[PDB]
Amino acid sequence: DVGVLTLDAPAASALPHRFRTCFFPLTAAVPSREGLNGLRVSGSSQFSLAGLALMREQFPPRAVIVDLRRESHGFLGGNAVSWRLPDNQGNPGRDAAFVAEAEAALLAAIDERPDIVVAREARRGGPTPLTLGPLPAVSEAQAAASLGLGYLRLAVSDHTRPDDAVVERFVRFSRSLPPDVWLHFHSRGGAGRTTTFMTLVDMLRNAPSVAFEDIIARQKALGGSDLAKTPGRDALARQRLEFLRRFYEYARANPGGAPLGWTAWLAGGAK
Amino acid sequence: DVGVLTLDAPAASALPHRFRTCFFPLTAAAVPSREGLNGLRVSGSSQFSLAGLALMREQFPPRAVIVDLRRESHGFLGGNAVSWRLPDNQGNPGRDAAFVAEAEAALLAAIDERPDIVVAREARRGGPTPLTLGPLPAVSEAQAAASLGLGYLRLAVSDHTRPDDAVVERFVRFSRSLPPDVWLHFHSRGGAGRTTTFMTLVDMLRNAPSVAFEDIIARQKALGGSDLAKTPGRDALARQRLEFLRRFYEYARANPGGAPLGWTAWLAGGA
Amino acid sequence: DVGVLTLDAPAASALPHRFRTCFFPLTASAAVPSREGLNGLRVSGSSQFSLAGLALMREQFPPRAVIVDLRRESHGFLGGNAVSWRLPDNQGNPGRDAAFVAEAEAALLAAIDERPDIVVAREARRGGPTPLTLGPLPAVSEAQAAASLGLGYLRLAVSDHTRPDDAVVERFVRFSRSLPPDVWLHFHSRGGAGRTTTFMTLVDMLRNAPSVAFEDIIARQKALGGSDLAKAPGRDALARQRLEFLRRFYEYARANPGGAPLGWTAWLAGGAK
Amino acid sequence: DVGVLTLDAPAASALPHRFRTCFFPLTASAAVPSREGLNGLRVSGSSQFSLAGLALMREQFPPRAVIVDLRRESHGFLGGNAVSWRLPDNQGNPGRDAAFVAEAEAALLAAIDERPDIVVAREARRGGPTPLTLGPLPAVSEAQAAASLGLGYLRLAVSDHTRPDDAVVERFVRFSRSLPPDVWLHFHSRGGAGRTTTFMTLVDMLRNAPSVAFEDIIARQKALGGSDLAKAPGRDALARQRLEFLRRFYEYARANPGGAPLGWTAWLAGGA
Ligand SMILES: O=P(O)(O)O[C@H]1[C@H](OP(=O)(O)O)[C@@H](OP(=O)(O)O)[C@H](OP(=O)(O)O)[C@@H](OP(=O)(O)O)[C@H]1OP(=O)(O)O
Ligand SMILES: O=P(O)(O)O[C@H]1[C@H](OP(=O)(O)O)[C@@H](OP(=O)(O)O)[C@H](OP(=O)(O)O)[C@@H](OP(=O)(O)O)[C@H]1OP(=O)(O)O
Ligand SMILES: O=P(O)(O)O[C@H]1[C@H](OP(=O)(O)O)[C@@H](OP(=O)(O)O)[C@H](OP(=O)(O)O)[C@@H](OP(=O)(O)O)[C@H]1OP(=O)(O)O
Ligand SMILES: O=P(O)(O)O[C@H]1[C@H](OP(=O)(O)O)[C@@H](OP(=O)(O)O)[C@H](OP(=O)(O)O)[C@@H](OP(=O)(O)O)[C@H]1OP(=O)(O)O
Repeated sequence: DVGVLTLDAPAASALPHRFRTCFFPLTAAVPSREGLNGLRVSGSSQFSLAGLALMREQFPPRAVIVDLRRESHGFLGGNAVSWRLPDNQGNPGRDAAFVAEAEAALLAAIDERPDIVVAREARRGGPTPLTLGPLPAVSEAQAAASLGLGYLRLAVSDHTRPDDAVVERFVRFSRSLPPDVWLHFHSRGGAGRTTTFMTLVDMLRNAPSVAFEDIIARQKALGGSDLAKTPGRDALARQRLEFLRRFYEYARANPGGAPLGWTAWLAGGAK
Repeated sequence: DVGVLTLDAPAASALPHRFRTCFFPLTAAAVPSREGLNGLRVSGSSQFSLAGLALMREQFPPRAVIVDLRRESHGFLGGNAVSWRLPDNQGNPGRDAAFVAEAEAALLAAIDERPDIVVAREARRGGPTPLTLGPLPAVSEAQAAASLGLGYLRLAVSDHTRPDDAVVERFVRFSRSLPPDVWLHFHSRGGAGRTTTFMTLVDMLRNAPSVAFEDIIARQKALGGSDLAKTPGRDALARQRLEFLRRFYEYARANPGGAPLGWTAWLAGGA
Repeated sequence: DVGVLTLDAPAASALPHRFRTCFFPLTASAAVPSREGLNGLRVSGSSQFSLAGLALMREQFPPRAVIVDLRRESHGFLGGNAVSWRLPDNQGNPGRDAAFVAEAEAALLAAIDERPDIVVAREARRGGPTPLTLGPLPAVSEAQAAASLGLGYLRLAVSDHTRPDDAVVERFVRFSRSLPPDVWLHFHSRGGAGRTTTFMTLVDMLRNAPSVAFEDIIARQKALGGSDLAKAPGRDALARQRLEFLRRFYEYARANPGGAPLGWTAWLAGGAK
Repeated sequence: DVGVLTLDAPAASALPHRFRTCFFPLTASAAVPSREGLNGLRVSGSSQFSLAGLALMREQFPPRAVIVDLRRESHGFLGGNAVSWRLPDNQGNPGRDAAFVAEAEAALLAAIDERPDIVVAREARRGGPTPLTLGPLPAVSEAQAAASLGLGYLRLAVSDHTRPDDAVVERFVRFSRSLPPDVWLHFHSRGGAGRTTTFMTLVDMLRNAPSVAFEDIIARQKALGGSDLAKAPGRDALARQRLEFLRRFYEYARANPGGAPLGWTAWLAGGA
């Protein structure tokens, strides 16, 4: 069971939903803004190919698309499509290396073939399905490269916090970035997963100087979701908020991911 | 048998060997035609260290892409570029980039942050005594490129060998999808056969209708590449490669820039 | 009379007031105007920035970005502080083009470069009314400030509270036509309102006038964070002259998409169609 | 006397003569000079370019690149053609700074903008001796040409065949110190030889003087494609004056790496 091939964003869509950068205005009470503008971070929902090209017009030099979707996905023509299991829990427990190979085979099987049936939710032009093809099927990694943009894949399950291995890899990644690299995160809807990692970036820089509640509140006011909003989905949201509180303390004791990493800090009892 | 872990370039290495751009001077033989060469938006080199990549980035234009042509599994252990070398460097034989990416990911994971990792060294790279390294971070080149805000494309080409038809097909489609501002930097292990082959393909896709086959081959050598016209096992592969380049030249003359027909579609029209 | 040396933005200021890009959200006043063609304009605007503010904006500027300075008045930077020479109604270098202004302000900046006891006036809104005494500090033009960051720079002398002269409109239309598809324009004036919003509107019209109503372009440039160009008799006369100009330029842009085939002066010479 | 309007580069010209970056190979004359610190200078140079030539060079320019125009003589573009106003020995705007030059050349360009029958002289090396008759064509400064491509622009008025004035050196050192680590400088003059190589050398010294010998820096800037700053009594005196200045700047850069803690003129005050 590889899931139902489903539409994420039609080829005709432009700027993806929930697009925002750390320079956007805050929509309210209003939390502290200290250290927000300088984070070199933005986020959005899943984009079409045209939407990516549009965003690139305002991307700075040396920008990176950080794909947070553990589920297999890609592009059929300009259409962003994905393979949806129940609760969108594709490739459960799999890392980005496994996911990349699995979704590559799925995309290869629909490349330049007619009569590809793509399901559509009501919010995305449904409920009637969309029949497409023959069209080129490509991964988002290649889509990003075709525009001269960096690409990093981190497998995060929908509605779920990132695994400890994903957090460790991202913190190490963040430390390695030259000062001029810009990160654009995205998930499917640009809400939970996207807002979580924009928050991690915010904490890695500002946790020593900005309150936990202000970071969570301002990432919402920027256009993200409310990570402080917390049975199945509620429990995952509670688990996520607990992780964010624990990561906040980590970032306070290890500004910018140093001197200790995430897993090393946990192994030492979070001293 | 996954091969011997071998050094490609030590962390201390700077600009990789055989680095050149389409703007470099031509070193003569008679000097070939230069029509259409400067405007190709292409460069090439041998395998680089992390420091070497960062140095090259200082002179990369906006929206630059690292095109990794190595079918063999490789990556970075610290700043050191390392690879798993089978006999004749024929790792992952017959495998595509999706298979290679996952296979090398596991290999890199097995040496990540571990002490006493023995890295073989050829005489030309400081050998025959090996290097004992660790604990050091092991990362794929995909992540190394992303950490600098650079694009990354992986195409699995066997050392000493032409690219498979499927690889050619994928690259021509990739080439057609590039906006006019995207820059491609190819590299292999030595920056000779495979690197020069693909710089030649880019040259032909733009200039085959107006520049002679022999001038393209000769000027890619004069830029700092290898001589693809120089052609028992290796000699047969070199002949196969040269014959392929002659066919692609014919394709590119009849289909400027890879249109209207693709590579495999064009092949179907043969006698 | 060269005017009073006045503070535009203190060195400690970060993101300049009224900063917005064509990707920013629209705040309605009235229904939200049409968004067709807005995101793709490759344009942003702001008020006068400090040096630190320019470096901050650069973090989000795309490659090949241009700082378009619309200030006819002489101005520059003393250290990180943005300063200018303000005549009554801020009408410095009246009727002068960018070439004249550049040389004039260059000498003014030279006279305060690395010298102590430079008295800079401050309006209440910019930390006043008490003055600011600075120095010794480096005095540089904005042209050099932009170059020091690898940013393009274009100077167009537009008077405060006033439309751009025909010669300025012609020069900008030609400039616009010459831009490769990847060049980004960031306009700024002193307050990032009238003059900045006028030129963001010109950019908007040059692309969208054939497909978007005049009122929608004016309203959405306001909703982006600019001023209301459709909103003190002498001041009102200039605003009326400006709106009349924008209506005439709209017709120009409808007949000559993107500034072609005819330029602004040629279109006017032909009797507007 | 504002000089003869002369062609620098025709519109059809592509990559300018003597184009090179600090990543280019070194051509030996003598042993190959030291390469330490050369690749990381973020610097390039060339002769005067046409508009098409600038667009071509931009294809390989990194982000945040700056065109540094070292020409004290008035010049600009008539269409795609690079043109200039040449006085005897190309000594236009003698003793004038960039602020004066920019306004003077702006008026000269305005006087030929969109006018027919503009006569542009041509030297033998540039298709002469017969002149070009052009127009109507748009006349723009190089400042605007760079801006139209999203490239930075800095003007430093240096006389042909001559070292930079102390005030120009002071301004450039201050400019260099103010650059973020990602800014790239592309110098150019008319021929990309004396003046261009001089400032590529100044950049080299500001970074590497403490660790690289004076003779290696001079020799490698030539081997990169520049001219020989160590190589007509009047011209010889200027070249000797220029080499002496380069020796003093080398000592300044050794004692003040990167232009700090002392500036150029402040350092000169400490002499005997
Ligand atoms: O893509 P959308 O139609 O906008 O749906 C989103 C998306 O969920 P899906 O992937 O199932 O579509 C969000 O998740 P991410 O892809 O950004 O990670 C999710 O966020 P949470 O998992 O945190 O709940 C969000 O839910 P919410 O609105 O509660 O933030 C939900 O939107 P809807 O609930 O409106 O469907
Ligand atoms: O990396 P190097 O030590 O510089 O060796 C290179 C490299 O071969 P290896 O990968 O085995 O090292 C070249 O291949 P690419 O990685 O660039 O594809 C190969 O080129 P060919 O495939 O055309 O043989 C070239 O050989 P040649 O000199 O014939 O160009 C060979 O150099 P050596 O013969 O000195 O080992
Ligand atoms: O700089 P500010 O303190 O923010 O004041 C601005 C600024 O006026 P000044 O240049 O005199 O400071 C605007 O002008 P620009 O520099 O952007 O061209 C002007 O716009 P107008 O010239 O069109 O009147 C605007 O006025 P408004 O908000 O009506 O657009 C006015 O703001 P205040 O009226 O609040 O002083
Ligand atoms: O443009 P070119 O025809 O190539 O001439 C150049 C140019 O002189 P002109 O400005 O008169 O043309 C050089 O000066 P720059 O513009 O680069 O500053 C000059 O260098 P010097 O000022 O050091 O004399 C150089 O002379 P040389 O090559 O001897 O260094 C000379 O080239 P030619 O000597 O071949 O005429």
